[PDB]
Amino acid sequence: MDCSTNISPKQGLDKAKYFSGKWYVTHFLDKDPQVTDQYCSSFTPRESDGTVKEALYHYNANKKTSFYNIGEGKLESSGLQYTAKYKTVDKKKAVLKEADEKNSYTLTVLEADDSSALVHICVREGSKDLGDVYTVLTHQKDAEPSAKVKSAVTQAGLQLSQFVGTKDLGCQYDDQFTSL
Ligand code: HEM
Repeated sequence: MDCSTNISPKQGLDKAKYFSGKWYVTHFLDKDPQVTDQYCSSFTPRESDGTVKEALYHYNANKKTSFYNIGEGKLESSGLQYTAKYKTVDKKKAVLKEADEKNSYTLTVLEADDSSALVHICVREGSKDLGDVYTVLTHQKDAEPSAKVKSAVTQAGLQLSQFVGTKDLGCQYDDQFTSL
């Protein structure tokens, strides 16, 4: 499995629109058929002087379990795109594993407006691409994605109907974790 290659950030994006509020994933497209569990995700990205920090949450909708991470990376010279190393943490942000040199993710912002975003995430370990996920985001749980972001899906060469919608998954969020 190789992460999707036709990936670079949309030029002209206002970073203040992306690094704002919090995001909830309303739709995701995970390329790997062997990932049968479905997830919900929410995260709160912030940037200062080209360094991105973000508290990240996953909910496994089948097992009904949640896991927590803090990513830290540098903005690329290309725009709204960054490769993050990450801590693994508990719900209180106590560190279980510090960031390391072999585990990372690369997030690329493909569209972002006042209400909504389309981002791509490649999770890697060493020489290996572990996960490839496109996510449509909104600022509130089950809010409708913007027309501009729906266009961006099509612009990315994708079909929104092929994504998994998170509304029907029985998502549970931890809004205290993502606040900050
Ligand atoms: C609903 C959208 C998403 C789904 C379906 C999804 C799916 C997954 C799955 C299946 C795993 C592997 C879990 C395991 O077996 O340990 C995972 C891990 C991971 N995801 Fe996501 N993900 C989502 C959103 C995101 C977001 C938005 C980010 C970053 C902003 C992200 C970053 C990561 C990272 C860093 C890992 C590795 C965590 C670890 O190894 O402990 N994912 N994701």
